[PDB]
Amino acid sequence: MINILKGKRGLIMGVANDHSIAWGIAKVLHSAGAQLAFSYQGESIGKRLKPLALTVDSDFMIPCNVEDPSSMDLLFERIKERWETLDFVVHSIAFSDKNELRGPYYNTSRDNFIQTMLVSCFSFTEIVRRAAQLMPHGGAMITLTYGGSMRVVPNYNAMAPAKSALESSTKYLACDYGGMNIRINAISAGPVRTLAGASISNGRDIAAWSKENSPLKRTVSLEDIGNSALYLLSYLSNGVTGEIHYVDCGYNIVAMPS
Amino acid sequence: MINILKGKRGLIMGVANDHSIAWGIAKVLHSAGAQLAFSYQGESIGKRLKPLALTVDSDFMIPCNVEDPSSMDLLFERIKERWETLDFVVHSIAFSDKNELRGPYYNTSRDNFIQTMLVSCFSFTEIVRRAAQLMPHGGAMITLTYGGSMRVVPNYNAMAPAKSALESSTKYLACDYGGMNIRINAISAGPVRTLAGASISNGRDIAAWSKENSPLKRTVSLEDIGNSALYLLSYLSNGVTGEIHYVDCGYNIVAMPS
Repeated sequence: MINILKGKRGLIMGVANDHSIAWGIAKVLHSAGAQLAFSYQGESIGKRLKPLALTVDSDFMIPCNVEDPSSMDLLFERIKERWETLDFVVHSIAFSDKNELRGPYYNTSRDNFIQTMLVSCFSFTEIVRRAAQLMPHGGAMITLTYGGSMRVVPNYNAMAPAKSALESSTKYLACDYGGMNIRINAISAGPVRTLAGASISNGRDIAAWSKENSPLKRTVSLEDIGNSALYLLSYLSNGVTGEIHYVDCGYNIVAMPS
Repeated sequence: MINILKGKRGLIMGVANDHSIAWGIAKVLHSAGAQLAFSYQGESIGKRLKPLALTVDSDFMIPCNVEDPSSMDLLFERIKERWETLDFVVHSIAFSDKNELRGPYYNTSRDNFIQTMLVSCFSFTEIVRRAAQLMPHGGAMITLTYGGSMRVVPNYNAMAPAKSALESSTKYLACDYGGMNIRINAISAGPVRTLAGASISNGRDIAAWSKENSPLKRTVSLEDIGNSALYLLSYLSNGVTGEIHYVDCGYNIVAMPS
């Protein structure tokens, strides 16, 4: 039905388990023809990733700590052992100390702010600038964000400035690389049920509120995000760059409950 | 004649010389009645600040390194020596490596990204959470930003995500402290003639373009910014918090030149 990534290959970052946004995206991209490589943040994740990657015809899995520039250098050296070029990158990496994603934003620690900034924001710049070197004929990349970046979500705390910075960087990178025909966009996802509850202390409440008050009366699925990614990483979105694209079932447009 | 800050006391951060945004602000707030305390970064700045502060009837000058939490604690102990409470805080503190405010954003270094984030963004959180302890009956604070945070200005580079993160944190802090009747807002200033060229490589060109293409055909003055600060820090803006307020002579509204 759709094979618009036939012959294409790319890197998926951020798979932790079968409920990860990065995994939902990977399944859709592979279904459209893409060959996939995966980073993984640790062995316990790597163990879950192996059987998943096999279901998308991949055994290309590379350990990487995105807080460490040398680790990211090594990631791309490993990619190049097999692939001279890349067509796309998916960056779906959200991290902060979850114990600080509770209570007022002002209690955010300097150390958590720095680490959250490096992992949730700057790692996209690090990854993009390495990957662009493998795109001599252009390509496309996405990162993931959330509307809590510039409207206030309780407990989201350190993740908010991080995601706002990430959105800003997405636009600057789109401008840096547009002349090379590399497009750079972000998906601003809504909360995904089950994932949300695991990701932050009030996640279940955030997802429930979002479902009850979105125009479509449902939360976004992993498959919806994957399909939006397929759009943003394929020729279908040839006219689109630097876009913060809401895939949140319309939640963002609602001013107050009906 | 204006005297709406009669009897009020406030902290001014970011005076480096008599062309600093923080200084234009200080002059306006003092003219409206405010008593001022000033932070200063380093001894040469201190020597410049002494005669300036005297012209606004202040000798209340306190050293502070906004990268050093211990130093910020000491700043507030020194304030508490004279003043049980504060009515307002002006945060006009921005820094990035000038060598990296040119060329593509993607060449931003990790260390510069981190330092720019800590100085230009997180220091506002550090300062606000200390200052709120001096505002038992409420008060008002502002920070300074620029529209390059979410629309791409050439060479603005690392400052862009930092300002975007700052704008995000402004809104989160406004929610944290609103229950205490502390209002927190940002002025998104346009470029100021002469300060602009001193601040960034192509600053003169940014200022000239903004002047030629703004609806008002002029650049914002230090006094304009100070008057807007006076609004945002006095009773006049009692209905305003979490606002990113553009004081850029309307430049932001223009889609393309006439």
